[PDB]
Amino acid sequence: LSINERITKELAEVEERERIEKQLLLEAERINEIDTLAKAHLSNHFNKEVLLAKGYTLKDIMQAQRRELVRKFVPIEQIKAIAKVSDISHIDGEILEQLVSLAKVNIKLRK
Amino acid sequence: LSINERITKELAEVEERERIEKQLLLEAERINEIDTLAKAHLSNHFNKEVLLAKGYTLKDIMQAQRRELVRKFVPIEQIKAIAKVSDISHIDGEILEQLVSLAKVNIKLRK
Amino acid sequence: VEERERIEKQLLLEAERINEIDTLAKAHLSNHFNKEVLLAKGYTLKDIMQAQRRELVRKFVPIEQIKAIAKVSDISHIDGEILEQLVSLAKVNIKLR
Amino acid sequence: LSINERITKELAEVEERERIEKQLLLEAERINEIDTLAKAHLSNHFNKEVLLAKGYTLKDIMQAQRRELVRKFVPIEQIKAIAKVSDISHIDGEILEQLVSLAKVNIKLRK
Amino acid sequence: VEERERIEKQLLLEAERINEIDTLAKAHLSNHFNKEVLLAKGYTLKDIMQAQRRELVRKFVPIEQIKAIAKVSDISHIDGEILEQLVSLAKVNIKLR
Amino acid sequence: EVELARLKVQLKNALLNCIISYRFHGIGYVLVKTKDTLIDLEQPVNIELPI
Repeated sequence: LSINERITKELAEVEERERIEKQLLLEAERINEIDTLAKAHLSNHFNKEVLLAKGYTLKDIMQAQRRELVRKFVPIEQIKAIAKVSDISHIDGEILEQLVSLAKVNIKLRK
Repeated sequence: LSINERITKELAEVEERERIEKQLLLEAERINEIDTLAKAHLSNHFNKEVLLAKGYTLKDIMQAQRRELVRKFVPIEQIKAIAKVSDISHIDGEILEQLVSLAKVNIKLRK
Repeated sequence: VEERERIEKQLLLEAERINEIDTLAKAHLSNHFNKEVLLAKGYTLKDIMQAQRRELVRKFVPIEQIKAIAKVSDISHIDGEILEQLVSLAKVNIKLR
Repeated sequence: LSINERITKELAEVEERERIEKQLLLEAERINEIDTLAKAHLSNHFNKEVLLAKGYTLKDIMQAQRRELVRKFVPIEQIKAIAKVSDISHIDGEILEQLVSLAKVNIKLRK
Repeated sequence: VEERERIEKQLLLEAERINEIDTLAKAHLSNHFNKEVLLAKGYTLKDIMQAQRRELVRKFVPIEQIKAIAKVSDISHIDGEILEQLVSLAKVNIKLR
Repeated sequence: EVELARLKVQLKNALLNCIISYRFHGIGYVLVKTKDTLIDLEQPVNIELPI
């Protein structure tokens, strides 16, 4: 292990920690977006408090809020053509991110 | 015997390769569908003939057509939210397939 | 230790296959070929499983397929992935039955 | 002991992961109120996208947004009193948190 | 000296736990298992506490749940993290009772 | 510099009409639009970057 190896290992470690920090901040902003969308566009019964009392994981809460927002805003033809199926019960993931983006811009154009 | 059953496994693997040939054919069908989209919704300057004359690979032509279609139909707000970035210049792949699906949905709803 | 982890994975896979075979064989063939009574008669577990598979073939897979695909009428010595083919054909037969 | 001891140590690991998750939720709340203030009350030029393109750490982005919000809402006399100096360029921290709380109070009373 | 301070903190924690267990056990199980009579019979303090805990499990936690979490019907030798789980289960059962 | 140049362009556009009104009427008004609501125009501004 020479000086160049020491420097490259140190830089790689620093960059990895910086990327982890950025990922934590991104998760923070995602939690924000779920909270605000649930408060503004969805009923009080879908609040994180009552869902946690019913015993659902945080990720389950996020995806349930996302699916409800998509059904509320995004039309059924748009769902059937984005996700290739009508049912959203098994479309959590990147395609769910697409549907929620479509709803996010749907509410913008609705306003 | 053992030889009979191992050759059975061999030709079953050949059968899997046949299925790979079929999915290649399906990919080619997707390619011609993207070509139809490009002709229908994009300028004559982005034709495969002129792009090949300028010296671009076929995959490069398809991804350029897909990126142009996404920018044309998918609004920039969805583009940013989906790719997690505004620029599409380095988003070729499964995310690009999702974006061109969204573009197909956009033209369907536009009609 | 991941080598032993994968060994345990393979153990789980064969255990699941044995589970499926037993849950169908007890309800299809007889109680005389139960694991307990076979062990009392003195057969190893692999011998018990292969004997049950051969009985499954003799029950579902017809003799013409036995003497054509497996090339021998007697399933007494055909064991291997040819026996795998035979038990797959027996699974198809019980599915359509 | 033994087997159950190691499983309860894995349970302690679960406790650690839950503590990390709660810390992430706290990050969510803080950084997210900050981002809501930034979007609602500050110019488009101070967006996270353009600031990251200019090459600033996200912590730098948050502190810049907080400083701009404090200058926009909190009066200079209040800054000179609470922070003891007029310049906010070196007041990032708990004093900055107090200043942004005062700015939130200011916007609440402004509405 | 802060090491001894933290040792005293842990001492107070376990003393409070012992006091709570004894207070609930006196009103729930019996006075035959009182600390004084058990000490007279010749059991150490930790042995008294673990015996009271096992009796609390055997009272509130029914034997089915006992063998479910303890993984053995007899609580005679399950002591440890499993025993703590069982006594918290006893606390839960008396809370819902 | 790009945002500042756009701001300068809008400032020039406003200043032309400001000077024209100054010469024709005697006074000219240019509103400095910030990221605020229509009711917030009454409130004073301490430090802000105009839109």
